[PDB]
Amino acid sequence: AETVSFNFNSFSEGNPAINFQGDVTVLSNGNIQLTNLNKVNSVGRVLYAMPVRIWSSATGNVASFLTSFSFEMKDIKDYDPADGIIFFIAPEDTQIPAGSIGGGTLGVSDTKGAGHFVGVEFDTYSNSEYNDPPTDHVGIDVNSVDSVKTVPWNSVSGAVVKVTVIYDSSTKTLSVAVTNDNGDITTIAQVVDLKAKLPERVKFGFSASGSLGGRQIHLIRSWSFTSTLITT
Amino acid sequence: AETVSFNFNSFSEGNPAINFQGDVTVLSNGNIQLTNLNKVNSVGRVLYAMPVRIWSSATGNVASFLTSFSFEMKDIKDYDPADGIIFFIAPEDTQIPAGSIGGGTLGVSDTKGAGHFVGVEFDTYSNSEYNDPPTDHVGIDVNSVDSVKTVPWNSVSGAVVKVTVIYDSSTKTLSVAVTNDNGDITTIAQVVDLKAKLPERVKFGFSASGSLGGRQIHLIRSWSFTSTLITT
Amino acid sequence: AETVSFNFNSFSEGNPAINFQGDVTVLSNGNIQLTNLNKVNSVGRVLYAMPVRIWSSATGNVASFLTSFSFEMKDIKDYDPADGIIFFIAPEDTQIPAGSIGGGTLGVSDTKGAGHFVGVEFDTYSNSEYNDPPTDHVGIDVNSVDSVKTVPWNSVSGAVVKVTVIYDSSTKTLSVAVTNDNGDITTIAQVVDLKAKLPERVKFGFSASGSLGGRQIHLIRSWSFTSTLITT
Amino acid sequence: AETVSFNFNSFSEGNPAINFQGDVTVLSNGNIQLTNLNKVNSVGRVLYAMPVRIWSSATGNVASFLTSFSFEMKDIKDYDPADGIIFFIAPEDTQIPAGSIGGGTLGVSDTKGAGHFVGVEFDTYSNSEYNDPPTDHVGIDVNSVDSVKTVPWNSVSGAVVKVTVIYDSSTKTLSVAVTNDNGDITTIAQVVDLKAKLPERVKFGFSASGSLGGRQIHLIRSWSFTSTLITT
Ligand SMILES: OC[C@H]1O[C@@H](O[C@H]2[C@H](O)[C@@H](O)[C@@H](O)O[C@@H]2CO)[C@H](O)[C@@H](O)[C@H]1O
Ligand SMILES: OC[C@H]1O[C@@H](O[C@H]2[C@H](O)[C@@H](O)[C@@H](O)O[C@@H]2CO)[C@H](O)[C@@H](O)[C@H]1O
Ligand SMILES: OC[C@H]1O[C@@H](O[C@H]2[C@H](O)[C@@H](O)[C@@H](O)O[C@@H]2CO)[C@H](O)[C@@H](O)[C@H]1O
Ligand SMILES: OC[C@H]1O[C@@H](O[C@H]2[C@H](O)[C@@H](O)[C@H](O)O[C@@H]2CO)[C@H](O)[C@@H](O)[C@H]1O
Ligand SMILES: [Ca+2]
Ligand SMILES: [Ca+2]
Ligand SMILES: [Ca+2]
Ligand SMILES: [Ca+2]
Ligand SMILES: [Mn+2]
Ligand SMILES: [Mn+2]
Ligand SMILES: [Mn+2]
Ligand SMILES: [Mn+2]
Repeated sequence: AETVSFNFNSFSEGNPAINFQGDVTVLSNGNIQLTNLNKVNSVGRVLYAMPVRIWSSATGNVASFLTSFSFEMKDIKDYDPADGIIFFIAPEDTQIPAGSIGGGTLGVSDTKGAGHFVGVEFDTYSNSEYNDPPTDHVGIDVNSVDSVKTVPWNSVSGAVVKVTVIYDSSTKTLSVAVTNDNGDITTIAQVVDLKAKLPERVKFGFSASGSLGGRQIHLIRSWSFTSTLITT
Repeated sequence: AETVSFNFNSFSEGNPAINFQGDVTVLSNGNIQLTNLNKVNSVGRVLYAMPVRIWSSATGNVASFLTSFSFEMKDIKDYDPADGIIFFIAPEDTQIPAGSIGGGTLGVSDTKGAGHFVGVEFDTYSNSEYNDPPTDHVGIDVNSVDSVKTVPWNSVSGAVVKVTVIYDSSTKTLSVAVTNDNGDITTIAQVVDLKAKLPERVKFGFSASGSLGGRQIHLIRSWSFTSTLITT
Repeated sequence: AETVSFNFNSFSEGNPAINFQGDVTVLSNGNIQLTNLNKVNSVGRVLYAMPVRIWSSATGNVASFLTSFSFEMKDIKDYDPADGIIFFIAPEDTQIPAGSIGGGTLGVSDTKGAGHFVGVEFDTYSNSEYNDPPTDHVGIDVNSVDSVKTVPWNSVSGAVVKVTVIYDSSTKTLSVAVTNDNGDITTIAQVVDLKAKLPERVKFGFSASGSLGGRQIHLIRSWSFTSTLITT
Repeated sequence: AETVSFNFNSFSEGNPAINFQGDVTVLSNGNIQLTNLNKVNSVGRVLYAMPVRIWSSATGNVASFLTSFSFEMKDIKDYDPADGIIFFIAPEDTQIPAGSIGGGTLGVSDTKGAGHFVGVEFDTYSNSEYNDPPTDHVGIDVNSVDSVKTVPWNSVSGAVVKVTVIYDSSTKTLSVAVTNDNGDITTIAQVVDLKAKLPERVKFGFSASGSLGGRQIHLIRSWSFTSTLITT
């Protein structure tokens, strides 16, 4: 079996295991702040430096993975709390879209909301142009921020949220369990064929964005990950 | 929302929140030993005392749940390491089958391998009579120990294993992630309609068993659980 | 070369290869519980029965050894988690100190903290009388629990910890690597001349203790050892 | 804390976590064969792809690490069993020396035996030009294959050898424990200041080589590694 696993309880600038793209900054408390509160259309992304091989063209096998992370979003004065965070999987050459308008593209798509990635978004602003539901929500995104499926959610300012994701290769099912501050859990699941949507080598990471009038604090506090590919 | 959540880092005899059935015993280190190494066809089960309402006949809603636990299985001299552990969900009136032969029934089914329950088994012995795969395995059981679906696995004597289970009401998908001792993960998922297979109120728990020649140490070390039912 | 090697994956009462002193007890899962949770100033020690010859008066050679073991410490209700575990090396006639107060003496020293032994301690309580650091710690002890050198550490209740110790005869260096639950490692090393501090024949083992208000579960799960003395 | 950890029970070609340099080849059984038996002055090296940050210029801290691996060396007909294997640490830009003569340079140094690296060698041939001891040996190399310190050893054809290395940042001590086939252990230790000999980011790996008349099978079977840097 081919296994990749890492665990981050705190991040630090200068660690070769992590890639920073955009307005990302590492706070003194070990947290990663994804966007810059003073920039228009800010965009920040963090990726695990080493590309992970999720499927083999030789065998035809796809990998299974278990990952969990916790984040925090907090409101700032005068600005609309937007736009959210997205945990994504993309090709190893992934870069912030050229001329990204930030906002509802979450730093992973173009103006139409199209891109090459698969991810789970924690959207805190309803962009009608992308057919966003009228409330905060969690959604599964396949090559577009126009979610394949969404579930109502509630973003609480200053609350630490915990997420657990499981991808079962056999069924090609991606299931998410979000544990809110008050104890309640929110789940969403969807069948996504990674082998057909992404290349053999990909990179995992987080991304967040803002606009001119919409800005808020987007923090990533911890992240653990394990993937196992059957090499036989 | 209707939520039930509990967390056990260690168990103790005399705690009204837990039900003991069969040869169960609570070790001094806080662990639960499911079977008696000196009894033929031993069977032990532990259940969470309070019944959980997984679905409402009024609304038609089914609950979602996130639960994780860790166990340990160790070999004893002269005996074949058998038969395994099973995390199950059954009616509130559930009791060890009358005249249970222990062994490959895992303490939840009759001689034919039939019973009323849904669970995830960590089977360490191949019972051909129940169509067991030729190797150790994890499997999804629906009213029978003749698994609906199985995946190869490897039980390591003395290794602490961690499991995470997510059930998404919407898709009715049960996904399992097993983190082995060496770091590799094993996953299995299957669509199971709880509302159609079980009654509104059920009880969750663990069960393990042995035979005459097959016995080993079955330990449950910790268990956390959270379920949320939409009451609207 | 003169070599002594053994490997214990589980312990059993009645095994002539092991010596039990004090409140030691062997659990049904094969683990050794060093202290009695119901006794004031409890003290328990386990020693390898056969004395090992660590140095020769004839040649002047000292032996080298490689040993690794894993333990677990868990909190009990109402009592302060104390006092810790110590892997020690002492004369073949070693016995629990007469009138031992348990507590911060770890079952190897008198009230002043003096004794005849060399060991590595995993101290979970700060005894100012022995100049303990303000936090949990690992330390090298030479004839006293007033550590020659210490390094900060963190004892996690219910966590299985793994330790690897290497003693290189040439440099007379004792190095320890502690692998915590979360993956991080803690190391400490110190030059200790065994030939000058201990007699030719010694015994290796573990020891743990408690007080009136301080008690917790001290478990030893496994232990392997190999020593080689150049006889030429 | 900043921690990097990985575990390889078997290797596979195509795994992005590993870098192959020279005549390296991955056998069907998952082993890595470092040299080509049919090439004159063959040289093969394998490196962990991700660079590890062993020290910080900001804080001044150096990391501690625990790593263990197992190898096998076997004789081939007509050729002298040479030259050996070396576990090394070098700058991230490390490449096989230009115009490497293989042989006694172990694929890490030039003709004079000089290079930029720190490593532990398992030398099976006495090169007088590098002041090699008259017997097989293990040695600590600092920027040269003219070992800073060596200890007698014995390479057994077809024997699986296990090695455990511990580097304690505080003392800057590198200690090695080699467990031979027959059970005896061999140890060697030496104080090496990584911060003064290597840059902040380095790569870890193995290397082996042969000559015209000296060739043998050099196999790497497994490798686990954990390093922890105090980021504070
Ligand atoms: O208001 C938050 C959202 O802003 C939208 O962009 C706004 C911009 O912030 C404001 O200055 C208004 O003038 O013009 C834009 C369109 O209304 C983003 O499109 C949306 O994604 C949120 O960030
Ligand atoms: O509190 C844990 C520590 O106890 C110390 O002994 C205590 C005793 O247990 C407590 O009940 C208090 O009454 O009296 C003693 C000291 O004031 C031990 O000395 C220390 O080693 C811990 O065990
Ligand atoms: O005999 C093993 C050693 O070979 C040395 O190279 C030899 C070469 O093998 C032989 O063909 C004759 O040509 O001369 C060379 C020098 O004696 C290597 O130098 C030595 O490192 C061993 O590999
Ligand atoms: O061997 C473990 C295995 O035993 C099967 O039952 C055995 C029984 O233990 C043995 O003593 C008897 O001689 O043969 C039986 C099989 O023919 C159980 O059925 C199986 O579940 C395991 O426990
Ligand atoms: Ca949106
Ligand atoms: Ca079975
Ligand atoms: Ca103390
Ligand atoms: Ca040589
Ligand atoms: Mn959205
Ligand atoms: Mn089965
Ligand atoms: Mn101490
Ligand atoms: Mn040499």
